[PDB]
Amino acid sequence: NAFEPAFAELADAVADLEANMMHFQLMHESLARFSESFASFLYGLNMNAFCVDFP
Amino acid sequence: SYADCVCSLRTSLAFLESSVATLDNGVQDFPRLCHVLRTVRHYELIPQTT
Repeated sequence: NAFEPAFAELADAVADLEANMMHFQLMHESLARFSESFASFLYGLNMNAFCVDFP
Repeated sequence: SYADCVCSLRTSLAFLESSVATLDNGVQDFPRLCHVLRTVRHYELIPQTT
């Protein structure tokens, strides 16, 4: 009754929040895959060094 | 006959000398790394996790 356009503004704000949160979710997943590849990469690198540590 | 033989054979040996000379200038550094990696070659792998 009193906050009709106010709640419309809230609807817009939550829509923007949904957009930013989707970008966060997506980009964090992207970085998760990135980090996992580089983690397993250097992991196995350490494993090879951990097994046959050169002179 | 002999003229062609001596000239051509001399050129052959000259180019062979060129070959080995440039190879000296471009490969002489290998034995250092060879000795290095021979010392590094001690490898044995057993994946404990596998």
